[PDB]
Amino acid sequence: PRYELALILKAMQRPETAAALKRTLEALMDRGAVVRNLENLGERMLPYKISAHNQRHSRGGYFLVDFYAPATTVESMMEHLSRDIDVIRPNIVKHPLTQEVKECEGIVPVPLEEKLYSTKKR
Amino acid sequence: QDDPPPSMLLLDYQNVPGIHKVDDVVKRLLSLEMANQKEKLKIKKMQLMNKVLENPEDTSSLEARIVALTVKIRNYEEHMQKHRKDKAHKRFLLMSIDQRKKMLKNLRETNYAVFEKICKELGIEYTFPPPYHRKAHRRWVTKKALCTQVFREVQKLKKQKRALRAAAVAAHKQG
Amino acid sequence: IQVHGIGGGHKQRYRMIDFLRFRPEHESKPGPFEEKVIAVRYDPCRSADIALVAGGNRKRWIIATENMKAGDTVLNSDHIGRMAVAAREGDAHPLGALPVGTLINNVESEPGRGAQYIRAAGTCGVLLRKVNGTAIIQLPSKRQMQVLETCIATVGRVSNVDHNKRVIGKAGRNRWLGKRPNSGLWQRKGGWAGRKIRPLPPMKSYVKLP
Amino acid sequence: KNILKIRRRKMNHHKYRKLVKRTRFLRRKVREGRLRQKQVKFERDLKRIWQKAGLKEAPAGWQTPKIYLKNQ
RNA sequence: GUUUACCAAAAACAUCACCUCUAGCAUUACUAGUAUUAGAGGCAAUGCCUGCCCAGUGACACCAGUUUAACGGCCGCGGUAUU
RNA sequence: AGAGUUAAAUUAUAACUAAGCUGUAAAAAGCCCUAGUUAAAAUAAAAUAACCCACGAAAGUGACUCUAAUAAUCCUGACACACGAUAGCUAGGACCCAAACUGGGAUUAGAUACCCCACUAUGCCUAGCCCUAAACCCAAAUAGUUACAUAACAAAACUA
Ligand SMILES: [Mg+2]
Ligand SMILES: [Mg+2]
Ligand SMILES: [Mg+2]
Ligand SMILES: [Mg+2]
Ligand SMILES: [Mg+2]
Ligand SMILES: [Mg+2]
Ligand SMILES: [Mg+2]
Ligand SMILES: [Mg+2]
Ligand SMILES: [Mg+2]
Ligand SMILES: [Mg+2]
Ligand SMILES: [Mg+2]
Ligand SMILES: [Mg+2]
Ligand SMILES: [Mg+2]
Ligand SMILES: [Mg+2]
Ligand SMILES: [Mg+2]
Ligand SMILES: [Mg+2]
Ligand SMILES: [Mg+2]
Ligand SMILES: [Mg+2]
Ligand SMILES: [Mg+2]
Ligand SMILES: [Mg+2]
Ligand SMILES: [Mg+2]
Ligand SMILES: [Mg+2]
Ligand SMILES: [Mg+2]
Ligand SMILES: [Mg+2]
Ligand SMILES: [Mg+2]
Ligand SMILES: [Mg+2]
Ligand SMILES: [Mg+2]
Ligand SMILES: [Mg+2]
Ligand SMILES: [Mg+2]
Ligand SMILES: [Mg+2]
Repeated sequence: PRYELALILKAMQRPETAAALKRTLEALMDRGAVVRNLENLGERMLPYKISAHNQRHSRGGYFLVDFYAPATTVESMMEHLSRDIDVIRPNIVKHPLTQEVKECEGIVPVPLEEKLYSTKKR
Repeated sequence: QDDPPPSMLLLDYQNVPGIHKVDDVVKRLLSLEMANQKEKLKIKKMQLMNKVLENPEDTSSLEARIVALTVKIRNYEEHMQKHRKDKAHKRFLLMSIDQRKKMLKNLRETNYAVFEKICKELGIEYTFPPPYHRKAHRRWVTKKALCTQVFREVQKLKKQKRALRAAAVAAHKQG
Repeated sequence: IQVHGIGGGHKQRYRMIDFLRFRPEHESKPGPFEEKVIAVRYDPCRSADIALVAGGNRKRWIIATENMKAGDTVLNSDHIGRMAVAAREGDAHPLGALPVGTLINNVESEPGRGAQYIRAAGTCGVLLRKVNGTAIIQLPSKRQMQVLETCIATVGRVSNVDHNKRVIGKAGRNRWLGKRPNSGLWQRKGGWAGRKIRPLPPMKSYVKLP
Repeated sequence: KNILKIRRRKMNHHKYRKLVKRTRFLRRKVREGRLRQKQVKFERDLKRIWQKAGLKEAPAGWQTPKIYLKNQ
């Protein structure tokens, strides 16, 4: 994967939830994303009340879409998902599997520093 | 302005065998469409060294360094046509131009034919450094313009006087 | 004389300007349509610059937006949607379909009445919010207007933005535009003069509550 | 220590600023006259340039623009 | 540039520029226009600027309160440093 | 450098309750279109992490995401070129909160100050200037040494 979409949707039932996911993925495919898979984290009560599209929500479903997308169309994706009203919060990040884990080889113990002051007698 | 195709199949994935038998999905992923700007920069840099360079494996050669710097300057001018108000990148562009000018002078003072080849091919016009860099202010440009115009009028009046004198000489010599 | 200081101007022809943005040719197809912009010209009647727009079998002179150029494509629609629309600079859409932070011009008052407000050069209103199927906009005079959401409006700012910064060189240019000089009578200022600080007048609403 | 020198320079700068504020318009008149003499000396210098080359009148299309008396 | 045609052509008026107020709007003005607009006025391009005051009289607010690029106003008496 | 976003506060504005609220060493002035609780746009600024020492040439930068990106096969070098904290200037916009100036209330022999209240330019964005700082780490850049050696203090003394 290259990009990851943290997609928090409105809490609603199965058929319009699947329909909203359908039009979201066709919106991605219209801008040209090659989507790998879709992930559901379930529906959870939100950490805080989020105001979006003239409404206050407390419960919402968490979904993840990972894809390969050109760098110019991410703004178009964010604009379309901003105008979409069945989503409460879309965000696009670089996927963490792109970077590789550099090695924690251990904590190097730092010496206390020498030679900071002159050898004058106080 | 060279135009890489979207199906360029970027630099790191060209020489591996068995590419054209693989379907359109992986070819689309490995093409320049989902690539970054730096992959396109590598593609342009490789094509430009294959276009102008004599022996491509030598990175340490001055002409190859000028090729890489020219790629970087073209990227910086694209960035400046995008963003006008950046000052750090404008500074980077001017020092990049200055280093390219210095290395072009170094190449010119050592090997003239290769320098002429790069100078013709890249479109760069090498301009010689003018002595006595002074700030041209309004009084100086006004006096210089006046002095040039006075010199033109002096030479024009001298040409008219010489033509009238030659006409008078021919007229009295004919009779 | 009922209005003073008008006369002696240059000869001007009047251009027939179509104010209704959504006007289908025939009633057989009432759907949204798409037209093509040919040229943008100066109009002596108003401060704005106009554009010739052709589609079907007819042309109309419309009020041009800021970056409308020769040979452009402009979409006119009435379709309101719950995914809204992606607003370009040329499109005409109803106010219910536009996003919240939309800059608009040629705002229609009553559904079917036609565009009346925000017509001068460089002036643009801004949509504020959409509640209970009713749109509220902010005018260039910073006054709130309450309108039905199905009224068609054009997204963008009117062309010739630097009309406010246009300098008049002489009184001869005023006489060319047709503004006669003011009277020489010295009138002492009354109580009406002075810097009046007034609170903003309330929202003007054209939605009729039953 | 160095605060004595700093305070002396501070007092000098404060007194100079009060002098500038009290005699602002006299300095404006002096500066305007100095710019006048600057422009006049420039005109005399250019006039000497076209007279010493043999001409009587300045070359055609030369309006000798005011470079010092520009509006603020 | 304009004006007291028939005693006054000007330092008078107008003028670009700069300021105030009053108006969210459709079939005869304004206008077949819509606040970067249109009227009611003041002062005069440009450059430096335009200091203080709502106590009175007006005008908005229909009472409080706000306004001077609104009408307008911006101090006495007495003693003191080598006169 | 652009584009997009807002968690903690705060506020315009509503609904209940109270007659007080703010203000200090102490008081007055101010507000009672006030105060507390519950709902909340816009603007401004980015707790903790940070006992971290990174990026940039310097000024400077530590809320989040994306895009473009951090010269030189790396010596010194201008009056040339390009940047340059805050404060300030022209035009447009925004204005929660802070606040020069100003007006009140305290203090004082006087207070056009230190204390308190309210408000303006301004601090914010876009576009153009201005080119100034205790721009200081008062220690120039690039290669090196711990040999000789303590004016004083401070951040030890020094070669090309
Ligand atoms: Mg007209
Ligand atoms: Mg016009
Ligand atoms: Mg007038
Ligand atoms: Mg008059
Ligand atoms: Mg002195
Ligand atoms: Mg005359
Ligand atoms: Mg007359
Ligand atoms: Mg007469
Ligand atoms: Mg006359
Ligand atoms: Mg006469
Ligand atoms: Mg006059
Ligand atoms: Mg002015
Ligand atoms: Mg004047
Ligand atoms: Mg005054
Ligand atoms: Mg009054
Ligand atoms: Mg009053
Ligand atoms: Mg910016
Ligand atoms: Mg009290
Ligand atoms: Mg607000
Ligand atoms: Mg923070
Ligand atoms: Mg580097
Ligand atoms: Mg150097
Ligand atoms: Mg600066
Ligand atoms: Mg500033
Ligand atoms: Mg303010
Ligand atoms: Mg006081
Ligand atoms: Mg510093
Ligand atoms: Mg120094
Ligand atoms: Mg140096
Ligand atoms: Mg001792």
